[PDB]
Amino acid sequence: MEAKAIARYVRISPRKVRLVVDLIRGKSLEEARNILRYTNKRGAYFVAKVLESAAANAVNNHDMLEDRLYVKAAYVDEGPALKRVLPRARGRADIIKKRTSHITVILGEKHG
Amino acid sequence: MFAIVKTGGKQYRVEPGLKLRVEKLDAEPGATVELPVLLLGGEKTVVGTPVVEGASVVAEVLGHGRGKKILVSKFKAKVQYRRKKGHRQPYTELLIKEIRG
Amino acid sequence: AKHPVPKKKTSKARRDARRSHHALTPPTLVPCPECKAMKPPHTVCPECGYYAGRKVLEV
Amino acid sequence: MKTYVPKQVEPRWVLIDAEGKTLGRLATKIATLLRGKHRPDWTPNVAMGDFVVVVNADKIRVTGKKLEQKIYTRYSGYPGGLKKIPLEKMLATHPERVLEHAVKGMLPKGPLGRRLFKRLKVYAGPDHPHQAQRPEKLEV
Amino acid sequence: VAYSGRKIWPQKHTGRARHGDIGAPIFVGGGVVFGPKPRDYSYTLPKKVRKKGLAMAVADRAREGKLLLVEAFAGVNGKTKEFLAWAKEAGLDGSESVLLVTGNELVRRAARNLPWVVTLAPEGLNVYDIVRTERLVMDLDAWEVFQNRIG
Amino acid sequence: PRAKTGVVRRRKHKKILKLAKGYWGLRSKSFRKARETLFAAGNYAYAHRKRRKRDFRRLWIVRINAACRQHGLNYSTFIHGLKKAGIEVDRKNLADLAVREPQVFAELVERAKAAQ
RNA sequence: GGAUGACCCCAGGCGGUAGGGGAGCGUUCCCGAUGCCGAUGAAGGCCGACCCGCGAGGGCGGCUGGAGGUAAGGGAAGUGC
RNA sequence: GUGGAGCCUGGGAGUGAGGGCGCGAGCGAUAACGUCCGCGUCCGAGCGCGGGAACAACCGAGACCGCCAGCUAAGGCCCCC
RNA sequence: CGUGAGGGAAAGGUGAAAAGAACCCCGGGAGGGGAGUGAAAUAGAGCCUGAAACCGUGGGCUUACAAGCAGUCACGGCCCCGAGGGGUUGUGGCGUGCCUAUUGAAGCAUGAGCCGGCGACUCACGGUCGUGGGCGAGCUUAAGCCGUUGAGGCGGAGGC
Ligand SMILES: [Mg+2]
Ligand SMILES: [Mg+2]
Ligand SMILES: [Mg+2]
Ligand SMILES: [Mg+2]
Ligand SMILES: [Mg+2]
Ligand SMILES: [Mg+2]
Ligand SMILES: [Mg+2]
Ligand SMILES: [Mg+2]
Ligand SMILES: [Mg+2]
Ligand SMILES: [Mg+2]
Ligand SMILES: [Mg+2]
Ligand SMILES: [Mg+2]
Ligand SMILES: [Mg+2]
Ligand SMILES: [Mg+2]
Ligand SMILES: [Mg+2]
Ligand SMILES: [Mg+2]
Ligand SMILES: [Mg+2]
Ligand SMILES: [Mg+2]
Ligand SMILES: [Mg+2]
Ligand SMILES: [Mg+2]
Ligand SMILES: [Mg+2]
Ligand SMILES: [Mg+2]
Ligand SMILES: [Mg+2]
Ligand SMILES: [Mg+2]
Ligand SMILES: [Mg+2]
Ligand SMILES: [Mg+2]
Ligand SMILES: [Mg+2]
Ligand SMILES: [Mg+2]
Ligand SMILES: [Mg+2]
Ligand SMILES: [Mg+2]
Ligand SMILES: [Mg+2]
Ligand SMILES: [Mg+2]
Ligand SMILES: [Mg+2]
Ligand SMILES: [Mg+2]
Ligand SMILES: [Mg+2]
Ligand SMILES: [Mg+2]
Ligand SMILES: [Mg+2]
Ligand SMILES: [Mg+2]
Ligand SMILES: [Mg+2]
Ligand SMILES: [Mg+2]
Ligand SMILES: [Mg+2]
Ligand SMILES: [Mg+2]
Ligand SMILES: [Mg+2]
Ligand SMILES: [Mg+2]
Ligand SMILES: [Mg+2]
Ligand SMILES: [Mg+2]
Ligand SMILES: [Mg+2]
Ligand SMILES: [Mg+2]
Ligand SMILES: [Mg+2]
Ligand SMILES: [Mg+2]
Ligand SMILES: [Mg+2]
Ligand SMILES: [Mg+2]
Ligand SMILES: [Mg+2]
Ligand SMILES: [Mg+2]
Ligand SMILES: [Mg+2]
Ligand SMILES: [Mg+2]
Ligand SMILES: [Mg+2]
Ligand SMILES: [Mg+2]
Ligand SMILES: [Mg+2]
Ligand SMILES: [Mg+2]
Ligand SMILES: [Mg+2]
Ligand SMILES: [Mg+2]
Ligand SMILES: [Mg+2]
Ligand SMILES: [Mg+2]
Ligand SMILES: [Mg+2]
Ligand SMILES: [Mg+2]
Ligand SMILES: [Mg+2]
Ligand SMILES: [Mg+2]
Ligand SMILES: [Mg+2]
Ligand SMILES: [Mg+2]
Ligand SMILES: [Mg+2]
Ligand SMILES: [Mg+2]
Ligand SMILES: [Mg+2]
Ligand SMILES: [Mg+2]
Ligand SMILES: [Mg+2]
Ligand SMILES: [Mg+2]
Ligand SMILES: [Mg+2]
Ligand SMILES: [Mg+2]
Ligand SMILES: [Mg+2]
Ligand SMILES: [Mg+2]
Ligand SMILES: [Mg+2]
Ligand SMILES: [Mg+2]
Ligand SMILES: [Mg+2]
Ligand SMILES: [Mg+2]
Ligand SMILES: [Mg+2]
Ligand SMILES: [Mg+2]
Ligand SMILES: [Mg+2]
Ligand SMILES: [Mg+2]
Ligand SMILES: [Mg+2]
Ligand SMILES: [Mg+2]
Ligand SMILES: [Mg+2]
Ligand SMILES: [Mg+2]
Ligand SMILES: [Mg+2]
Ligand SMILES: [Mg+2]
Ligand SMILES: [Mg+2]
Ligand SMILES: [Mg+2]
Ligand SMILES: [Mg+2]
Ligand SMILES: [Mg+2]
Ligand SMILES: [Mg+2]
Ligand SMILES: [Mg+2]
Ligand SMILES: [Mg+2]
Ligand SMILES: [Mg+2]
Ligand SMILES: [Mg+2]
Ligand SMILES: [Mg+2]
Ligand SMILES: [Mg+2]
Ligand SMILES: [Mg+2]
Ligand SMILES: [Mg+2]
Ligand SMILES: [Mg+2]
Ligand SMILES: [Mg+2]
Ligand SMILES: [Mg+2]
Ligand SMILES: [Mg+2]
Ligand SMILES: [Mg+2]
Ligand SMILES: [Mg+2]
Ligand SMILES: [Mg+2]
Ligand SMILES: [Mg+2]
Ligand SMILES: [Mg+2]
Ligand SMILES: [Mg+2]
Ligand SMILES: [Mg+2]
Ligand SMILES: [Mg+2]
Ligand SMILES: [Mg+2]
Ligand SMILES: [Mg+2]
Ligand SMILES: [Mg+2]
Ligand SMILES: [Mg+2]
Ligand SMILES: [Mg+2]
Ligand SMILES: [Mg+2]
Ligand SMILES: [Mg+2]
Ligand SMILES: [Mg+2]
Ligand SMILES: [Mg+2]
Ligand SMILES: [Mg+2]
Ligand SMILES: [Mg+2]
Ligand SMILES: [Mg+2]
Ligand SMILES: [Mg+2]
Ligand SMILES: [Mg+2]
Ligand SMILES: [Mg+2]
Ligand SMILES: [Mg+2]
Ligand SMILES: [Mg+2]
Ligand SMILES: [Mg+2]
Ligand SMILES: [Mg+2]
Ligand SMILES: [Mg+2]
Ligand SMILES: [Mg+2]
Ligand SMILES: [Mg+2]
Ligand SMILES: [Mg+2]
Ligand SMILES: [Mg+2]
Ligand SMILES: [Mg+2]
Ligand SMILES: [Mg+2]
Ligand SMILES: [Mg+2]
Ligand SMILES: [Mg+2]
Ligand SMILES: [Mg+2]
Ligand SMILES: [Mg+2]
Ligand SMILES: [Mg+2]
Ligand SMILES: [Mg+2]
Ligand SMILES: [Mg+2]
Ligand SMILES: [Mg+2]
Ligand SMILES: [Mg+2]
Ligand SMILES: [Mg+2]
Ligand SMILES: [Mg+2]
Ligand SMILES: [Mg+2]
Ligand SMILES: [Mg+2]
Ligand SMILES: [Mg+2]
Ligand SMILES: [Mg+2]
Ligand SMILES: [Mg+2]
Ligand SMILES: [Mg+2]
Ligand SMILES: [Mg+2]
Ligand SMILES: [Mg+2]
Ligand SMILES: [Mg+2]
Ligand SMILES: [Mg+2]
Ligand SMILES: [Mg+2]
Ligand SMILES: [Mg+2]
Ligand SMILES: [Mg+2]
Ligand SMILES: [Mg+2]
Ligand SMILES: [Zn+2]
Repeated sequence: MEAKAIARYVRISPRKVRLVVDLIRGKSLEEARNILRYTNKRGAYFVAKVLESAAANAVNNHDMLEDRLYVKAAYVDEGPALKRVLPRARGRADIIKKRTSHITVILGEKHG
Repeated sequence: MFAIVKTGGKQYRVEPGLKLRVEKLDAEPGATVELPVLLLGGEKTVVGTPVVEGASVVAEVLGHGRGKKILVSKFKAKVQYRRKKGHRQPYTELLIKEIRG
Repeated sequence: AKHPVPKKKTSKARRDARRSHHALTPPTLVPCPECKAMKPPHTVCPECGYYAGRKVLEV
Repeated sequence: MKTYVPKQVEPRWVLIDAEGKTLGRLATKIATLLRGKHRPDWTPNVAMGDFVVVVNADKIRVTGKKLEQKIYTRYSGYPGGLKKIPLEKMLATHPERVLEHAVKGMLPKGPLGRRLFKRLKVYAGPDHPHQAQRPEKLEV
Repeated sequence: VAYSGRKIWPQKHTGRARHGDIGAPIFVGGGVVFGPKPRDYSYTLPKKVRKKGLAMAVADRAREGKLLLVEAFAGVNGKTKEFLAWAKEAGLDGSESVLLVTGNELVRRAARNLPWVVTLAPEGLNVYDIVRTERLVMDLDAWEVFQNRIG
Repeated sequence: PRAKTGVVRRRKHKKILKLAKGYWGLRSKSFRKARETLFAAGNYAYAHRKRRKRDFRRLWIVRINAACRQHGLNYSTFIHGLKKAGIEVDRKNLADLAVREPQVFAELVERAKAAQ
């Protein structure tokens, strides 16, 4: 049995969040909660919301138990980029990509 | 008992019970052929000079086939020369029946 | 200067090998001896306001 | 019929008294033994030669004026860093290096040849520590 | 094409490839090289060939037994079921396609809607239609004009 | 009528790409690099099936030579003696004999010394 | 040889840039077609260590797809990166 | 002397920057990886193969495909090989 | 975009039907998870198909004494599907990218970041040869006219 949550179109760059996601892959729900809580990265606010949402789904829709939950899989895919103009010297216009993430957390139960 | 036989410009060490692919022989599937013997070894040793007069190896042809395709490709740089050929070498499958020493 | 510039595109292999040092180390945490909540060592506990066995702070 | 390939074999240890032998003419034989080419099941992509122990390397011989004129060479990578050390001096300081260096150049370059060279065990003076191996003495 | 003739950017020193106008066929949106233009595919095939051709085609059906001449068409007075009756009686069950040639308008109307029937006036007899169909059926009056045309 | 590229080019590229399975980086990933890699690959294969014929015979010879010297002669002598004796067993076979069948190999050695 | 490009047999030629010549493959469209294949699944996509072909290619199978496709023989080109 | 010989009529070209080497000269300095002719060759187009450490034109030799068979060529046969 | 004359884009498709997802759950929201609709929901509106480059998670094999146009030939190890095949690659052998231009390029000479799509020998009229047919001291019609409405015929002026 598995419970999942996907946060789509989060306005933060995939490479930045993955770094935070990698910190909790395989951890117990409790450990992951601590880690995010004292991870000094913006990404942590977002991963924490997907975790907690998956956890809720586990308990409320899928008949799993909070105390047995662990991050079975987590990954960050890239959404569509926001393209923005960054004006440079000499008439040049650069294009900044303000990138976008779809964050997935999947919880399982660590039985016995 | 083993024999060293010669078929298809090539030489093989055969023992009875052996299946062997050789160059294509002109003999119906199910036929039986006599291969020449160049050397017999095992219990007794007899040495052809080059073949041994009395001996022959008896083979039943199980069938004839085509080898898995080998692509033969040719390329020369800077000259737009390219060639691609598919090659399947024909062969015969033999079961080695007996060594008539 | 004369505007140096990459000579070849970096391979996926190379790029990712540069990143072999990029993994975050998780926050170091110890239990608060008063309320058992996990926290950074050497900090006043933000769950209960306790540090050095006493109440330091309203939380 | 495919050509025979040997399964792993137990390597044979061998012992050679270098005393009075001609450096180069000994080295070629040591090389053959290390490649394993005296063996009828020689296979070029596995180490399956002998381990070779040599003793009395300090008593190797050399013809002509080579003790004075043969120069060994080492490059450090630094400006002016080419050291030239002559046979005489090399024998007087690291005698086992003379045979070692000659055999090394007669082994293949590559991962295997490097490994083959580790199977050579050269000693100045009559003794060696490979008693446990009970190396078979060879006249060559 | 609709674009202007301005050279889009200077010949040299831009770091880009040289171009002229964006109508050039090398641009998405540009013109097409050697595309089709309005055309006349017709040509005057020799008259004798058409003639010899007509005749051979009718000849070919004749040699097969598939050419049938008829005097008149019974009761066919412009109704499909009428032609259908007559046809059955004439050996045309509709298992074989028929090029029906007659000047009787009343007969063409009756037969035209049948999937297996192509109708023509005799002035229209032509080899594609004969060759497209399995059986050739003609009025004598039709057969008469065809004989005058292959003369 | 118009005949747009359509389906045709993707299909040629997949063909080549599929042959390039296994190659490093863009060599299995980019049609262009794959195709380059393949030109080289086909020529090597051709060249190398030629030299496999040589690679093996060199091996047979090193093996025969080892087996000869156990009986006190060299490869060159052994081959001349075989010739003179009229023995035509080839080196692929002489080699299998030398390893799998020492008694037979010995006898051929004998005929070879004797034949000179 | 047999009569005819049916296939067998013997022999010989077969490195190639510019370039000449020959034979084919595939794309879009037309006749074939008021037909035929098709929801028991069109085209298209993704796989395949299978079959045919020297090759370009063509089959066949599984998955995807969900409404089209189109033979033998011919015809015509916005036809192959 | 039956050869991818020759000759005749016609269709289609491409080429009209060559280069190394050997021999014969001129020019140059009995210089040049020089230059300019002649006869030949090879590379060009044989940057396919063996030898020459490596190397278009030096030596060996003209690659239709396959073989875990045999004989040689130049060059080699102490080890690398 | 340009003072202006003037330049001048991109951008189509849920489903048969909105039945366009009530209500609950996490969340500030966005987003998701259930529930529900539908033949189908990786048809959920950022909607048919959904290739490729590109980014990731999971697994098999492999890699920290090794020298490399990245392959190829050989053998052996491991993993997989079941005298065989497939994947992987340790060691050994061999090995100077593609295209262009050149006497000659791996060349330290040009061009190309990669991928998809667009992208260059045609058409008319005349000519010249060849070729498939028709007629042959003859061959052939043009414009037009009649017919048809994807039907053909007439038309001899004229041309060779
Ligand atoms: Mg931190
Ligand atoms: Mg909860
Ligand atoms: Mg400004
Ligand atoms: Mg950029
Ligand atoms: Mg950017
Ligand atoms: Mg065969
Ligand atoms: Mg074979
Ligand atoms: Mg090239
Ligand atoms: Mg090359
Ligand atoms: Mg080229
Ligand atoms: Mg060239
Ligand atoms: Mg080429
Ligand atoms: Mg400067
Ligand atoms: Mg600088
Ligand atoms: Mg400055
Ligand atoms: Mg700079
Ligand atoms: Mg640079
Ligand atoms: Mg990259
Ligand atoms: Mg990666
Ligand atoms: Mg790097
Ligand atoms: Mg504590
Ligand atoms: Mg020895
Ligand atoms: Mg070898
Ligand atoms: Mg020392
Ligand atoms: Mg080497
Ligand atoms: Mg305009
Ligand atoms: Mg215009
Ligand atoms: Mg306009
Ligand atoms: Mg203009
Ligand atoms: Mg203008
Ligand atoms: Mg202008
Ligand atoms: Mg310029
Ligand atoms: Mg640039
Ligand atoms: Mg440009
Ligand atoms: Mg540019
Ligand atoms: Mg320009
Ligand atoms: Mg232009
Ligand atoms: Mg212009
Ligand atoms: Mg324009
Ligand atoms: Mg247009
Ligand atoms: Mg347009
Ligand atoms: Mg165009
Ligand atoms: Mg044009
Ligand atoms: Mg144009
Ligand atoms: Mg045109
Ligand atoms: Mg018109
Ligand atoms: Mg025309
Ligand atoms: Mg006309
Ligand atoms: Mg009808
Ligand atoms: Mg019909
Ligand atoms: Mg179309
Ligand atoms: Mg195109
Ligand atoms: Mg297209
Ligand atoms: Mg395509
Ligand atoms: Mg292509
Ligand atoms: Mg495709
Ligand atoms: Mg294709
Ligand atoms: Mg690989
Ligand atoms: Mg790759
Ligand atoms: Mg890559
Ligand atoms: Mg890729
Ligand atoms: Mg290829
Ligand atoms: Mg080959
Ligand atoms: Mg070769
Ligand atoms: Mg000896
Ligand atoms: Mg001989
Ligand atoms: Mg022999
Ligand atoms: Mg040719
Ligand atoms: Mg021809
Ligand atoms: Mg042609
Ligand atoms: Mg066909
Ligand atoms: Mg095509
Ligand atoms: Mg075609
Ligand atoms: Mg059309
Ligand atoms: Mg129709
Ligand atoms: Mg239809
Ligand atoms: Mg049906
Ligand atoms: Mg259905
Ligand atoms: Mg289906
Ligand atoms: Mg199609
Ligand atoms: Mg289509
Ligand atoms: Mg296919
Ligand atoms: Mg399909
Ligand atoms: Mg329809
Ligand atoms: Mg069709
Ligand atoms: Mg057709
Ligand atoms: Mg037709
Ligand atoms: Mg075009
Ligand atoms: Mg002739
Ligand atoms: Mg000729
Ligand atoms: Mg000629
Ligand atoms: Mg032409
Ligand atoms: Mg010209
Ligand atoms: Mg020219
Ligand atoms: Mg000129
Ligand atoms: Mg000139
Ligand atoms: Mg010149
Ligand atoms: Mg010349
Ligand atoms: Mg000249
Ligand atoms: Mg030179
Ligand atoms: Mg000359
Ligand atoms: Mg001379
Ligand atoms: Mg001279
Ligand atoms: Mg002169
Ligand atoms: Mg001088
Ligand atoms: Mg010169
Ligand atoms: Mg000179
Ligand atoms: Mg001179
Ligand atoms: Mg010359
Ligand atoms: Mg040239
Ligand atoms: Mg040559
Ligand atoms: Mg030549
Ligand atoms: Mg070449
Ligand atoms: Mg050479
Ligand atoms: Mg060489
Ligand atoms: Mg060499
Ligand atoms: Mg050469
Ligand atoms: Mg030839
Ligand atoms: Mg020999
Ligand atoms: Mg010689
Ligand atoms: Mg040598
Ligand atoms: Mg060495
Ligand atoms: Mg202005
Ligand atoms: Mg304005
Ligand atoms: Mg303008
Ligand atoms: Mg545009
Ligand atoms: Mg719709
Ligand atoms: Mg609609
Ligand atoms: Mg429907
Ligand atoms: Mg809320
Ligand atoms: Mg919502
Ligand atoms: Mg959720
Ligand atoms: Mg929902
Ligand atoms: Mg339902
Ligand atoms: Mg259904
Ligand atoms: Mg789907
Ligand atoms: Mg769908
Ligand atoms: Mg989209
Ligand atoms: Mg649809
Ligand atoms: Mg879609
Ligand atoms: Mg999609
Ligand atoms: Mg994809
Ligand atoms: Mg992975
Ligand atoms: Mg080392
Ligand atoms: Mg290692
Ligand atoms: Mg290798
Ligand atoms: Mg081997
Ligand atoms: Mg395997
Ligand atoms: Mg393997
Ligand atoms: Mg080479
Ligand atoms: Mg290279
Ligand atoms: Mg080179
Ligand atoms: Mg290319
Ligand atoms: Mg270029
Ligand atoms: Mg140039
Ligand atoms: Mg130049
Ligand atoms: Mg130049
Ligand atoms: Mg290079
Ligand atoms: Mg370079
Ligand atoms: Mg330059
Ligand atoms: Mg370059
Ligand atoms: Mg230039
Ligand atoms: Mg660029
Ligand atoms: Mg790329
Ligand atoms: Mg493209
Ligand atoms: Mg033309
Ligand atoms: Mg013409
Ligand atoms: Mg004509
Ligand atoms: Mg005519
Ligand atoms: Mg005229
Ligand atoms: Zn506390």
